[PDB]
Amino acid sequence: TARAVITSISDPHDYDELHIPWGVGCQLLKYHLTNKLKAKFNMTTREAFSFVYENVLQYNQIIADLFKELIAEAAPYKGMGCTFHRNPRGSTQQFFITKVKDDINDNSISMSVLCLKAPNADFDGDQLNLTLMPDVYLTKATERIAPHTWVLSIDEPHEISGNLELQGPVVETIINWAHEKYLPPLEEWL
Amino acid sequence: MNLNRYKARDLLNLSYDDLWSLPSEWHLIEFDDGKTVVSVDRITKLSVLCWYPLKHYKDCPIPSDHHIDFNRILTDNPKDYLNVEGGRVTSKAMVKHLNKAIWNIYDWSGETVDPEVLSKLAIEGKNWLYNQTTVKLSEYLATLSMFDIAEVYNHPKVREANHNIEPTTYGIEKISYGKVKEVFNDPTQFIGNSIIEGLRSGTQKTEQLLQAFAWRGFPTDINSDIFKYPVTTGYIDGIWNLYENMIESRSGTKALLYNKELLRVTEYFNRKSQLIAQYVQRLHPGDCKTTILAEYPVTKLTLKAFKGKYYQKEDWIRGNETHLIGTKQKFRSVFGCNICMTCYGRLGINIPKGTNIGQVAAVSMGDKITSAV
Amino acid sequence: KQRVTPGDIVAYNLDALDVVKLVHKIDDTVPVELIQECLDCVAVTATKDIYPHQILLAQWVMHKAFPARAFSHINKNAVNHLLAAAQSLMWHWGFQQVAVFMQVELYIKYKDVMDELYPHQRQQRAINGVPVAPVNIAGIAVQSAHASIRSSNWIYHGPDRLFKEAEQVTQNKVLVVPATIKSVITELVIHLGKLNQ
Amino acid sequence: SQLGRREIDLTLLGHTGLDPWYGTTSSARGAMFVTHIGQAPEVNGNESRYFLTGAELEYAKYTHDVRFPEDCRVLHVLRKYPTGIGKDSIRSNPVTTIIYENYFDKYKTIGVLHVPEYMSHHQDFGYELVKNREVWETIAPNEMFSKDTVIAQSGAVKKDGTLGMGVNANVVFLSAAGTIEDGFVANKNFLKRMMPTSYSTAVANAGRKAFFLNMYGDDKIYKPFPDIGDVIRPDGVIFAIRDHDDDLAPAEMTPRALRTLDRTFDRAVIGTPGAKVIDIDIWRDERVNPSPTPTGMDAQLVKYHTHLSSYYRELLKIYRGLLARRKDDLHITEEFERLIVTAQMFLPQPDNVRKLSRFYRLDPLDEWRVEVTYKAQKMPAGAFKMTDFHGGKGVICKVMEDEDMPIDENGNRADLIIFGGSTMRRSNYGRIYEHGFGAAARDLAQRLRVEAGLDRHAKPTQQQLNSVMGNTQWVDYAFKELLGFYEIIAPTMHSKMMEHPNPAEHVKTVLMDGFPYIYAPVDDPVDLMAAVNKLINSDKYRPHYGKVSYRDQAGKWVTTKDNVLMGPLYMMLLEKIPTAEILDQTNNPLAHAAVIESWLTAEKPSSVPVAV
Amino acid sequence: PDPFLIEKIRENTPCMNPTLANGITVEHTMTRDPNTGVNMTRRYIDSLFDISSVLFPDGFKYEGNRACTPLKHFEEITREYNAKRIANIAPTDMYMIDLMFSYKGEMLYPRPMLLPAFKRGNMVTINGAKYIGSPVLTDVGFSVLNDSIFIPFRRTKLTFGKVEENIDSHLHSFCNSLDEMTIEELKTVGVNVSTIWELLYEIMTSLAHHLYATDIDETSMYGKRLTVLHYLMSEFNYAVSMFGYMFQSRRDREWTVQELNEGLKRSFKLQTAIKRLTVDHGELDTMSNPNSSMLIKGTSILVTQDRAKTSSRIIHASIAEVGQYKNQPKNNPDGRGRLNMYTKVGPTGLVERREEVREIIDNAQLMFRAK
Ligand SMILES: [Zn+2]
Repeated sequence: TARAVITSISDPHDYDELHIPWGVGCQLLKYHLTNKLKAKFNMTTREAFSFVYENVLQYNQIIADLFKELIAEAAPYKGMGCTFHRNPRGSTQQFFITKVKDDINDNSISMSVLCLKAPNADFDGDQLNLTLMPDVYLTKATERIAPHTWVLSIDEPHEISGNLELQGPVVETIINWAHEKYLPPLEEWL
Repeated sequence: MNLNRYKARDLLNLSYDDLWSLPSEWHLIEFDDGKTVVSVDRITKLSVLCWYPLKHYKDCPIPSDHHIDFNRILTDNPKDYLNVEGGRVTSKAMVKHLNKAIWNIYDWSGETVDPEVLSKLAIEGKNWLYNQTTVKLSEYLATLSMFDIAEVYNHPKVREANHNIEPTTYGIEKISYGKVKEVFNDPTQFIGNSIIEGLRSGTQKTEQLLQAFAWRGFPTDINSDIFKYPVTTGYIDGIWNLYENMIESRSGTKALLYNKELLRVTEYFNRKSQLIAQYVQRLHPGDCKTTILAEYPVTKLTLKAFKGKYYQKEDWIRGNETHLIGTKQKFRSVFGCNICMTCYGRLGINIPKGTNIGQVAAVSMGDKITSAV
Repeated sequence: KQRVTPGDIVAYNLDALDVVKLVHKIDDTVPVELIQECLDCVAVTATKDIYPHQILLAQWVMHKAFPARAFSHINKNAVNHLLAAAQSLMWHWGFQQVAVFMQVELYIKYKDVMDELYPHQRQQRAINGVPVAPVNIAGIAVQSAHASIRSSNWIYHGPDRLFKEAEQVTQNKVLVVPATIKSVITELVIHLGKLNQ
Repeated sequence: SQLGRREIDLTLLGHTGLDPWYGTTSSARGAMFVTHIGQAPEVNGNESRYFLTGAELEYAKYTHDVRFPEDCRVLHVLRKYPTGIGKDSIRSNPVTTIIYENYFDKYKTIGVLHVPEYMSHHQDFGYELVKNREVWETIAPNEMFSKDTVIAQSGAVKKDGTLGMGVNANVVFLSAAGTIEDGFVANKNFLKRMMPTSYSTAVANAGRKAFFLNMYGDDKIYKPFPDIGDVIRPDGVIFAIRDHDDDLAPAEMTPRALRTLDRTFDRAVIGTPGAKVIDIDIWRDERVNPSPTPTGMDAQLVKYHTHLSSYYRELLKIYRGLLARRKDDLHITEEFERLIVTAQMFLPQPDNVRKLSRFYRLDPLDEWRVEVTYKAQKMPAGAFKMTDFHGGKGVICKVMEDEDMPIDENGNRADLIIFGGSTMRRSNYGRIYEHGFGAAARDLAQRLRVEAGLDRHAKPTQQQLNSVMGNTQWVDYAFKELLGFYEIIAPTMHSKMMEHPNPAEHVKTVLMDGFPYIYAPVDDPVDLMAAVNKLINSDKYRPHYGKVSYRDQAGKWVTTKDNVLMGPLYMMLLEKIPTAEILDQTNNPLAHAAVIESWLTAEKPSSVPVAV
Repeated sequence: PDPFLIEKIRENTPCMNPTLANGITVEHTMTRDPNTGVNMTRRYIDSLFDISSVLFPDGFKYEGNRACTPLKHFEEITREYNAKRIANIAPTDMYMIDLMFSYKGEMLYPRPMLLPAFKRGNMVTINGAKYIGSPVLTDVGFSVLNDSIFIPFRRTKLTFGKVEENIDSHLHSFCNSLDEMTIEELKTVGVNVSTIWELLYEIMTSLAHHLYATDIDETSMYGKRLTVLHYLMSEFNYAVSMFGYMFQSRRDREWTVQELNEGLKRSFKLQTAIKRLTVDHGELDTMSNPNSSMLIKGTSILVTQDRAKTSSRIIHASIAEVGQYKNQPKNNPDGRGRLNMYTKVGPTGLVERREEVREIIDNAQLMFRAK
């Protein structure tokens, strides 16, 4: 139901979080914004459809607050359940939309930085499909394809698969910290 | 003597703002087994963050194997722990300690723990380790500049391996490569260099550093043809002859283009097996109690394929048995059932519930032949 | 034909049942009891075939709050509620001779102001070297409406107060057409043009 | 091991000669560098490279522009859409075509020269044509011009002969979390300097089937598309379209309903909101004697169509005037013939013959064809690719403010953060030499600014340099310092400007901008790492190697532990090249309509229990 | 920058060849002679028609070619066929010329024809879309492949009681109808042929050693013709070949004015060199340049002789002179891709050797080949 390139969430986040851009979330949640425009405001469906399509390429505070409201209505979940496919178990996972980007020029579905290994992290020329789940029945049913279902290795009996291992700079910043001549040697410490 | 004494679980019940605000000193850590690990604060702060699944179960013993520096054991003689190297922090090393924690929980309670909870605890522990290590370590950033090249380049043993080199495959690839290979593994020479400490931590490969800090040797063509004269210089001090730069131009792009074009042709090999392996179906745990056991000859190269099986000895889940390497052995397989978990082996406990075992076996066979080419 | 996105016409299946809000979007000075008197006759006319004069009179009115081209892409319970919503406005505005013709099953001084309210006119073909004046685009619509009202006889199934607001006497409750029906339709279109000018 | 000698000149490397240090970069990245150029659009901030070769003086000579083909004399200077003070007076005319006659020829051939405002060979990417002012003011209907005289150059070609293929950015090498899987941490003040320009074109057809809608206008005027110089609406709808219906004329053909766009049942054309309109070309089939367009709607179409028809009549009158003089001695250029075929295709025919059935690639025109060309600048925010003039490209993943960027102890603010650990993996070591030599040269220029009475990180005025250059004993010292710096890393420069007349202008040029420009040819007899060791082990010409303060992912001003060096890199922007229920919700319209109804009748649109 | 520094960089920079940097398709096509104003494509049409003049009957004679007016161009593009004048509003570069035939005097109907009308920088534009014309290599004389000898001709190119007259008529079309005088310009590479049977003599005597112990290098880009016009006008060459074959292989009988006019109408239509310019021509690709420069991907593209039909990729030191090594795309990665505009090219596109870099190139070629 959506298709865009991917970037990374290089921040404190959770391993199942999607940040959809403004233009994708305005055309995917059109019938979700129309219900809130017909319930909170006294708009008709024609004025609500004219209000959604006008602010597709333009930021306004009302659509952003209704996006935050529509994220906050999911009480037992972090957000709305989705399945983020990839055409080439770890190729289709389940995430939760927790943020809509306020920047209009940013047109990319930013994915988890620790889930970039079970699929191949191609930032250059890989568009990935997104499918919105209508109800919580399918959100419960697609829990079998999750970012915790590829952790255990399928090759060796008691091992964790190599898609959990950290990336280059985040390893090197721990190597610069832990492996450093900071303390005196043990026989001179005494 | 002045070594503080902590515990294995008393650091795990400590909050993050109190764990990170620990003193910087050589201390002792008491584990639930009969051992005691000597270590420093910056390594035990990283080891506690790998024990996140152990934080939920508060009656599980924590052995000495879970620490990063588990070789230093406080013994009776003071020379067994005075000058001992520790475990190297690797991108693979933080994963195996979370594996040790989740299988310590899976072995503490006897085979009654859903592994989905352990895998969710493993990905949550990796997430909490990431969210702690990026925020708390903001001043320890590895940099690279012009000064870092001029410390590996200016070593007198690396400059000796560039002069008086015999231009053959032996005099380069066994003498000049080895003369810097034996000093790249020396843990005394390069202290604090971003290239060498990243090479020791598995983030840099020595095969790309040999062609940079030493001579490049004998590149090929569209077909594998040695050009009878090697490249004289490396990539740090560049290559500016017509001959050697044209041979490196034939080695650079045309090899990688056909290492790209030969990976969509193997996509046909696995789909038919992936479709035909779906006839076998769901795997339910238990034991079929069948007296049908097939004999299989053991070889040294198939010992790692018997890593999880069910041995039958005098009426055993490992893959490190050096013995029993030429003896034909009777153990149970999937060819007898009245598919159970004991017959399939202990590889099946890493598979989720709603996953076809033949389909995941076809994916496991398919990815291994494409990871080589 | 003109393939609308599916799911949009479900929202127009839903919004047409919001009768009082669609009434009050156009004119907020409307008694709710008149809308309730118009809405208690939906069920009887629901099992009756809908004729295009009702659809055209419900498409001219409530274009300010409902798209007129959506009438061909919605079900019968939407167009019945839209007829009951338009009959309230045509009762309230003072056109009672044309408001009778909405809930129905089967048995010039205005030209210079209609050229001002509707300035865009249809270009005409000249006949033997004389420029023909352009034909007003709103007169063809009221002519198509007037040719559809007087096409057959009608039976009234609606509110009893509207049947005496318009001066009609029952002899079989077969609906008769007055002589000033084109003038009151033209006055209705002039009132709609002044409202949306 | 023949370290100091090089035996490859500029004629053996085709496009590899555009950058120095080609032998330090691997060939898999050396081919990616040449693949990346030719994919880079022209950005608004253009400058020559800080490290120059011979190639950038030769690539600036062969560019797409407007050029006189031969020695000619101007005959007629036509101009589309005449500008002035009137009522139908379109401002800022796009196209001005002159007509020349080839002087110094036996058969004096007649040609034409189109001078537009822009040129665009790529889709959604282009560039403008900066006119040469000292030649464009000379254009008269009796003037002599030489061969290869260039009006309307591009913006990358400077007046001195260089080419602007990118912009220099202060690059810091850190292992921050944003630089994961070829990621960039870009400065907000630097992304303003990399802003490409996009020229697009929208096409309208309103005839027998449909008419235009009343956008962009009040209740007194009818203006379906913006004029030349007018911006697009904040929602980028240009010429919305509503079908023909006469029964819905009190409903839809109303000044309220014509000014209101309904996003369903209509056909709008969407573009960029903030975008100026450059050119409008309208084609009219005026051979229908009833017009299906109603009265009062063609007030803006006829305004452009009459001004286009007068130009296409003046051109045909000029050709037919030239035909009557030199009968059977006319020889015209091949562009000039097709321009008159286009002029005869535009103008209407007499009624003695059939009318033209005009097409556009098997698409028939119906009485009106509006062709609006607009121009929009694009600010990079996310998923924009960049390249450092080597093989290492990456995607921007995080934008920070200017005060939340890395800064040295000298005051140099960083523009990008690049992970240095991919240099050993991808084997592109020319980046290291460019970074180090640029840092040394920039710190030399800033230090020489500090020894004089000036201020670093600021362009000095013309009255400060007239007092700095007045002391003769300091200009000689700064020239000897610059020559001693050129002796280290570029001995060709040290040989080619020891023979320097008027040395004060060189120091005045160095103290003007923040960098002394460096000629680094492809065959320079210098040792790279010996120059590195000469720069490190020296009291002068040593770059500032200290700690760097920045703002982390949380709110904190932290200072790094490592000594980090900041240096420039020539950057460029690149173009962007169970299950049965989920299948039944798409392959069955009743299930999709039930999902839409469950989304629209619910109390909460998210967290629906079950949808059928 | 300092102006004296830019002056010294200008004095220390070798200049590119302007004949190839500005475009060679705009050189070999649309170049006007200073005596008669005639494009080089029109002279190519004349040289194509004087070769096939040995198959014409007595009296029939091709009488030059004239340039058309834009009025006749407009009236011939928009011609009423079925009471509907199909105009095609599209930005395209075309121009019209006449063919001007004759038969014992008696000047017949002219035949209009469209021509591609290239621009500066190989910037032709066809039917609204911009395109780019690129040269091919065109091995001079004989083109040796790995299997056999192949000599290219303009009519047909081959890789090496009632039936007797059909056998003799193919040798009658083989003997004198393939003694072309543009090919004796081509066949001067160690070959002495003025007779059709001498060609088959020196194929099996002089070119006999080219199949087992050949002297070619087969991976070299030296000694090439660099044509842009032989492959661009291939359908017109096929049309003139079918015109000569209609004059020869069908009959040699009496010809009237109606049969010659019908044959000229059937052979030379309006768009003979136009129909397959964007379909099967591998030398014409789509222009997708987002930059102002034309040297990167606009005028510096070469097509090879097998890519034009829309191992041999071994190293050679000729790639450092004629091609661009370290400029390695995904289709021509061996260095036979881009053009390297510093190469010396003489008249008629003949790639010739450069003297000041021959020593290093010959040393590297001797160093490439040793076992
Ligand atoms: Zn079993």
